[PDB]
Amino acid sequence: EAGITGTWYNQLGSTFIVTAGADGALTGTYESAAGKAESRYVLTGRYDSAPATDGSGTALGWTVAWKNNYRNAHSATTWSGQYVGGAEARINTQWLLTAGQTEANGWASTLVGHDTFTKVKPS
Amino acid sequence: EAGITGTWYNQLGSTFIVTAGADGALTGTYESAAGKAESRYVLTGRYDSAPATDGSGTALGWTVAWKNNYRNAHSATTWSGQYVGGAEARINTQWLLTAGQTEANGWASTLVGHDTFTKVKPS
Amino acid sequence: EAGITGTWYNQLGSTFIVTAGADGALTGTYESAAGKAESRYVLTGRYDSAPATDGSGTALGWTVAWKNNYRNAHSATTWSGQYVGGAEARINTQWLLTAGQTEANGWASTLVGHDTFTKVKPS
Amino acid sequence: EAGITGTWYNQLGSTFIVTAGADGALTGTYESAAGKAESRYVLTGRYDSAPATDGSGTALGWTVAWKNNYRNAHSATTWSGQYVGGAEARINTQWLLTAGQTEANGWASTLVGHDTFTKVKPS
Ligand SMILES: O=C(CCCC[C@@H]1SC[C@@H]2NC(=O)N[C@@H]21)NC1CCN(c2ccncc2)CC1
Ligand SMILES: O=C(CCCC[C@@H]1SC[C@@H]2NC(=O)N[C@@H]21)NC1CCN(c2ccncc2)CC1
Ligand SMILES: O=C(CCCC[C@@H]1SC[C@@H]2NC(=O)N[C@@H]21)NC1CCN(c2ccncc2)CC1
Ligand SMILES: O=C(CCCC[C@@H]1SC[C@@H]2NC(=O)N[C@@H]21)NC1CCN(c2ccncc2)CC1
Repeated sequence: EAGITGTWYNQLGSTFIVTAGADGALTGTYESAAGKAESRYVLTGRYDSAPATDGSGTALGWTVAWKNNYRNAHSATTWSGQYVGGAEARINTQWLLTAGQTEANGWASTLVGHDTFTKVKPS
Repeated sequence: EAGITGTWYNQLGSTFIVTAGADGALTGTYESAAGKAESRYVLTGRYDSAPATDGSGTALGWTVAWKNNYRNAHSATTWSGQYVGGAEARINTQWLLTAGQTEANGWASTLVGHDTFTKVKPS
Repeated sequence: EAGITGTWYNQLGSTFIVTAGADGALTGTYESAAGKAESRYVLTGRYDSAPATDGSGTALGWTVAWKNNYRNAHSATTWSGQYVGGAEARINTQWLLTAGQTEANGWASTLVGHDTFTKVKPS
Repeated sequence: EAGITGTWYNQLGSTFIVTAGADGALTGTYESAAGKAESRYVLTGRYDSAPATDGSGTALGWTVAWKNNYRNAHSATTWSGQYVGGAEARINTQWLLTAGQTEANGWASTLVGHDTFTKVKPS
C-alpha cells in the first residue's frame, strides 16, 4: 500500500531496487550509472509508514556505501526525499555524497545533488 | 576495529547509538534533543568497512524516519559524513531533513544542516 | 560572449533577469513564482569571466534577500551553479534559503533545493 | 546598526571583509585559507536590512567566483546564513561550491559545507 517497493530509475539511468517493509524499513540494492561504481551495492534506509492523507508525499531516506566485491570508492551517498504517488509516481530526492578525506581536506568532503526516480526509465 | 560502534553525542545534545556490523551495516537508535521528536527512533545505514589507510576518514551514512509509537513528524533525516579516529574521535556529518509536502510545496520540503558527533557530551 | 546576460526562467516559473558585467559581476532582479515573495527583488552575484574551453560550464552564483517595498520574508536565497551554453542553454543550480531564526532554532534555518533555468518558459 | 560591516574570520582561518550598505547590499573581499585560492577575491551579496526584532538572526548571502589576477579555479561559492548579534557575534553559514564541469560530469559539480564566522580569529 506504500507504493514504494519495486524498481526505480533516475535521470542518470541508475537502478534503485527496494523493498519497503511493514516496520518502516527500506532494503535493497543500488546500481549507479555514474561515478566510481560497478554493479550492485547494498542499501538500507527508512520511510514513514503512516504518512499524511492530505496529498503530501511520504518521507524517506536511504544510504549506499560505495564498497562491494568489485570496487571501493571510499565514499557513501545518502538520499533524502519523498515518494509522491499517482499515475506518474516519483521519488524526489536530494543527496549528500561524502568521501573519506584527511582532516585538512575535510571541508571538501561532500558533494550535494538531486535525483528524480520514476518507475520507467528515461530515454 | 572500525571505532564506530557505541554511543555518540552531537552539539544539540542528541544521542546516536549505533552498531557497525562486519558487513558494512549500521543499526541502532537515535534520540533527538531538537525538533518534533520524542524518545528513540530506529536508524539504519552503511559504512565503508575497508577504509583507506592514509589518514582519511571512514565514509558512512544513516537514516531516521521520524515515526515511533509516540510521534510522527512526517519526515526523515539522512546524515552523510565520515568517522575520524583518534583520541578525540569524531563523526563529522551533514544532513538532509525532508518533510512530506504536497506537490505544490515540494520545492520547500528539505532542510540542510550539519552535526558533529563526539564520544562525550557537550556542556 | 558569456551567454549569461538576459532573462531566464526556472521550472517554478520564476523570472531571473541578469546582466553579466565584463568584471565578473552579476546584477539584476528576481521574481519568484513560489513562496513568500511578491514582484521583483534585487540580486547580485559573480561569475567566472574566463571559463575553461574544454566544454565545461561557467561557474556562477547569486543572492536574493527577500525584502522589497511590498514584502519582507526575513530570508535570503543563494543559487550556486553553472551556465552550460548551446542551442538549449541552461543555468543549472542548487540553492540554499536561510531564514532568520532564534539561536535555539538555528539548526532548522536553511532549506536546500535545485532550480534549472532556461531561456524559454516551461509550460 | 546592522552589526555586519567589518572583518570576519571562519574556522579555516579565511578572512571575509564586508560592507553592509543601507540598501541591503554586501560588498567586499574574501581570502580563503583553503583550496585553490590565493589572495583576495571580489564578493557581493545581499542582507535583510529590516530584520525581525524578536531575537531572530539577520538573513544574508554572498558569492565569490574564484578568479582573480593570480588564479582561476573555475568555480564559485555561495554562502547562505544569518548574522546573530551580541557579545560573541557570529555569522552562521552553509555554502555551495560549484565547479565548471562537462555535461556528463554535471551531477558531481557541487560541494556543500558550513562555515562559522566570528569577529576574532580562531587559534
Ligand atoms: O563516484 C563515487 C561513487 C559513486 C557515486 C554515484 C552518485 S550517488 C549520487 C548520484 N546518483 C546516482 O545514481 N549516481 C550518482 N564516489 C566518489 C565521488 C567523488 N569523490 C570525491 C573525492 C573527494 N572530494 C569530494 C568528492 C570521490 C569518490
Ligand atoms: O522536527 C522534525 C523531526 C526531528 C528532526 C531533528 C533534527 S535531525 C537533524 C538535527 N540533528 C539532530 O540531532 N536533531 C535535528 N521534523 C520536521 C522538521 C521541519 N519540518 C518541515 C516542514 C515543512 N517544510 C520544511 C520542514 C516539519 C517536520
Ligand atoms: O518563501 C520565502 C521567500 C521566497 C523564496 C522562494 C524560493 S528561492 C528558491 C526557489 N526558487 C524560486 O524561484 N523560488 C523558490 N522565504 C521563506 C521560506 C521558508 N521559511 C523558513 C522559516 C523557518 N525555517 C525554515 C524556513 C520562511 C521564509
Ligand atoms: O578550491 C576551490 C576554490 C576555493 C574554495 C575555498 C572554499 S569556499 C568554502 C570554504 N570556506 C572557505 O573559507 N574556504 C573554502 N575550488 C575548487 C574546489 C573543488 N573543485 C571541484 C572540481 C570538480 N568537482 C567538484 C569540485 C575544483 C575547484
